[PDB]
Amino acid sequence: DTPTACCFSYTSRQIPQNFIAAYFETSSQCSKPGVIFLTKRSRQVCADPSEEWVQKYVSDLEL
Amino acid sequence: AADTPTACCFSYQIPQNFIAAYFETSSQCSKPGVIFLTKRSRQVCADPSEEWVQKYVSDLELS
Repeated sequence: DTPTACCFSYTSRQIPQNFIAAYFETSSQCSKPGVIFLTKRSRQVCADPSEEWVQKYVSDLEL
Repeated sequence: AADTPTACCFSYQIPQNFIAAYFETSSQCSKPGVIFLTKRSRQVCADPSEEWVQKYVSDLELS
């Protein structure tokens, strides 16, 4: 029964895409929808999943 | 690091010898929470309502 990550604030500047290593979407248990980007420096950053660059970034990570 | 994900607990006694540190979960969350980080660096959700939890935090803080 470990913790579960969630978001409450979203970054507001598009992050240069090349800094970004991976992503995951936050569990639906969270009071809000969330995308957590993991930078290539093991930093974790919340982003607004309803935002365009955010889903662009997510899509590329896969395709 | 800004706008990081915040950890919430959605599920909830540990031998006191595995305890290495504790963390209270953000008020933004939906359930109150204490997270104990064990020496094996594994994270465990616990009820701040249970008495051993509050006892542990005291043992930690007061030492």
